[PDB]
Amino acid sequence: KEFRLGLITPSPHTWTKAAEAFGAELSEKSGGAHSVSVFPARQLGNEAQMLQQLQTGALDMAFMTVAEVSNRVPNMGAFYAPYLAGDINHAAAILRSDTARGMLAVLPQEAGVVGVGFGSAGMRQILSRGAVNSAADLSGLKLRITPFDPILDFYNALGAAPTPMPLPAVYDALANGQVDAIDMDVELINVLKCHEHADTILISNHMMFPMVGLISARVYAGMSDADKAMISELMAKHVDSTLDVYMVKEPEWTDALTKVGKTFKRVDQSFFGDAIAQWETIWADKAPSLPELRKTAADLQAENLYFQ
Repeated sequence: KEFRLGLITPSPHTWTKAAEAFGAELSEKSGGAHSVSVFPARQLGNEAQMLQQLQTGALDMAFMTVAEVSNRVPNMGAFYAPYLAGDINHAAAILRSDTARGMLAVLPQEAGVVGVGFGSAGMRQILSRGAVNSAADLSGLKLRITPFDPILDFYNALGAAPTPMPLPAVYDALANGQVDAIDMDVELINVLKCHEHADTILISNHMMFPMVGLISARVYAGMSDADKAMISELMAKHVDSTLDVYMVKEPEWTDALTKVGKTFKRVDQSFFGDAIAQWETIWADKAPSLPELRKTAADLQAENLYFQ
């Protein structure tokens, strides 16, 4: 079968490369019985549209933000608790935990997809066209976000003016004033060159940003038993591989952003004042897994079960 696999990420992105590597390996492991055609850069629609077509089976596969999935399955919001992870290595360990993996079980019924495992992109950061010396400087700033509620709620609690906007429009929106600031990770600040029009780069690491490898449940049900196992395991391997890329490259992309001539500052959780507490109150009855995920995260850190 010729499967199609969609992403919203551009061609140089880690996820796109992982999807291509997955496709090549599936072709080889299947002896040419199967192939994967990869459609990056939103070619097949926006992420919400892609999820709709995974649900029907019109689209076979995707490497999708957990952000979009959280619009369909609000318990996925638990991953976005601010400062749940202290860094990308902690995040990867959280995403590999039994607690995290258990949360995948609801996806066939709740979203019509099989989630094979988690990957990620980078931690979230803030770029602004103006000076930012305290959280108060974010007030009223039109601030680009990924279109999902956890991040909307965070910026609403901060008093910014969050504005959902897909990746391709962001560079231009900064260049032309449709936004004053953006929420984005270091890989894409580099790749999309969004630092060019910004004044200040804040390395806040305020939220993680998981990815999930999805197979349409309808399509999965049509696979042979051997292929269900082989394809899901192979996809899981490639999704997991992304965690190791970010573990290595996150500080490298971050250091690259000290060489673009802008004001560069690191901040920590205290910078955000009461916004984190407000987020917790919003999400307490939306994402029932949060207390267990917080416990898992705390235990991984206390036991030093990752590189730090």
